[PDB]
Amino acid sequence: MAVIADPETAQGFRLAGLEGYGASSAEEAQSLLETLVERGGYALVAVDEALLPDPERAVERLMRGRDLPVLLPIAGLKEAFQGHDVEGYMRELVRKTIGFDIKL
Amino acid sequence: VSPTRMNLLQRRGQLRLAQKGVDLLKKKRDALVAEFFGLVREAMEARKALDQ
Amino acid sequence: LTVAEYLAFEHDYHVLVILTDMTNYCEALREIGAAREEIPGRRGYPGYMYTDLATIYERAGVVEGKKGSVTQIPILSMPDDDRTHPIPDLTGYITEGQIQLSRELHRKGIYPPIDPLP
Repeated sequence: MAVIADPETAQGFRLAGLEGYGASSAEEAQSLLETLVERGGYALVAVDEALLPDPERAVERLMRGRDLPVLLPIAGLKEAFQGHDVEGYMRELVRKTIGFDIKL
Repeated sequence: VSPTRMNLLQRRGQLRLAQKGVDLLKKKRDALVAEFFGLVREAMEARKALDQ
Repeated sequence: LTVAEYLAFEHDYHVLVILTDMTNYCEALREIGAAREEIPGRRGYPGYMYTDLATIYERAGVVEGKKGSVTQIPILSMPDDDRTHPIPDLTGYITEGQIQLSRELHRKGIYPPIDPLP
């Protein structure tokens, strides 16, 4: 398994055992993600929310041929310390899944 | 289909089967939504646990 | 069929008989049937049409002690590709089988378009 995030937490994940990579822009993160995808092996990739809000949009055609790989968005270093409310993610996901967007 | 009484009865049977299938599929969809509305809550809880 | 039977059973020939369209024969029969106010069948055809067709089809076959034979290959057109029309129904109730052509196989370029299931 691997992760693309800020360089400080990337080496922490490498200490934890994940092939972490440091990045600060969307283009390099997407290019390295699609570099990791093409080869068979680990199917789990974690990306910070500051690099790729929609991980499926980058490999949308490779995902159409195989839905097996798992891509998980995650909070960054600065995002974690400032914090947020996770209800917006649910509010977006319900629109993504059933379209009616409404969830009280 | 040639017009006969037997064909008319067969077509009406097909219509009844289609209506029953629709009524069953609606119940299946309701059960799926009932499971979905709890799975989304579990995902919401896990998401905020992962934050801490 | 008189000529065919004579040739088969008097000079030992092997005869093959082809009838182009029995639908026209049924229409010509229906004209006289409707002119004489006979009781109709299922679609205006006369009620004795089964007997009239039986006197035509049943003249083929082989005869014990003779070497001749008569074989019949009638050709008829189902009007709306319909197998339940009176003419194909009364024909299939008399003859010893049928070969049914398929339009779906014809539209795909397949020749001959013989449908094996019916």
